[PDB]
Amino acid sequence: PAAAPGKNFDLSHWKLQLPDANTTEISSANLGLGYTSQYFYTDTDGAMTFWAPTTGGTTANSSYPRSELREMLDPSNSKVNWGWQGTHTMKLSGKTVQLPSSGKIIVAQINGIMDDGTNAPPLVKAVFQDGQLDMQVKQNSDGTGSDVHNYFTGIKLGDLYNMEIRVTDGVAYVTMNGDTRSVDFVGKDAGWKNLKYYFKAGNFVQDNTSTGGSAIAKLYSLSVSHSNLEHH
Ligand SMILES: O=C(O)C1=CC(O)[C@H](O)[C@H](O[C@H]2[C@H](O)[C@H](O)[C@H](O[C@H]3[C@H](O)[C@H](O)[C@H](O[C@H]4[C@H](O)[C@H](O)[C@H](O)O[C@H]4C(=O)O)O[C@@H]3C(=O)O)O[C@H]2C(=O)O)O1
Repeated sequence: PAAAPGKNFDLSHWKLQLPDANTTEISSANLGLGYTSQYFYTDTDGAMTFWAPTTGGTTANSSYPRSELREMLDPSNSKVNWGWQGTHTMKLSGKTVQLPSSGKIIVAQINGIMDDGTNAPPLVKAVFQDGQLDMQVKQNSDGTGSDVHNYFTGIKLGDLYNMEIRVTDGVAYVTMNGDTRSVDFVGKDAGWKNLKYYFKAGNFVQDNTSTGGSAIAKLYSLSVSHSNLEHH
């Protein structure tokens, strides 16, 4: 059989959040020891693959189920996260294979979090629909209001995509297939300076209906880097 995703990808700085009844989380170490299930597996094309049904368990402050990685700077402490200053970059390649009845899933994020671990709004959501990825960047740190939309069209269900999400000094740069857009979020709302952040990647299903079906998203490559000095 294929190597489990964490015995292939280096997942030593991710934990996995699942859509089972209990919304089980799989630790970095357990991922590295080969955790795999119906929700999380290496497919025949080598992809780390995330499956979640619309009927799945959901986290405390979301109505939607996920099979999704959550960045862990410290694999044993989810309260260790990064800030608006410096350069913080996630790069991935992936594809969305199957959608729920709503036709929408979220395949990558930056989630906000308070210093003490308390939940906060997402800053960036990569929303996939058949034919369109919308890289949404939240305007208000307090979670009110709406998002700035960044549309990348022509990306079909089953198409391989290359993505980057980068924060440098409170500006978000969102890229699909070499097309980069930028949103100055700290410039818009200084309150973002008060929040911390972490990356997410996987399958956050924007459908919780009993008859909604399920979704599958895939990752072929994945990297996160944090730096205090970037070179030309
Ligand atoms: O624009 C929006 O606000 C956005 C659009 C959506 O369609 C969707 O509702 C989205 O959801 C956000 C929101 O912030 C929501 O509260 C939730 O946050 C999660 C978060 O991603 C993460 O999983 C967090 O994990 C916590 C939690 O205590 C878990 O039980 C576990 O122990 O891990 C913790 C940790 O690692 O910090 O849970 C949050 C939660 O639901 O409490 O999802 C957001 C998102 O995924 O974008 O809002």
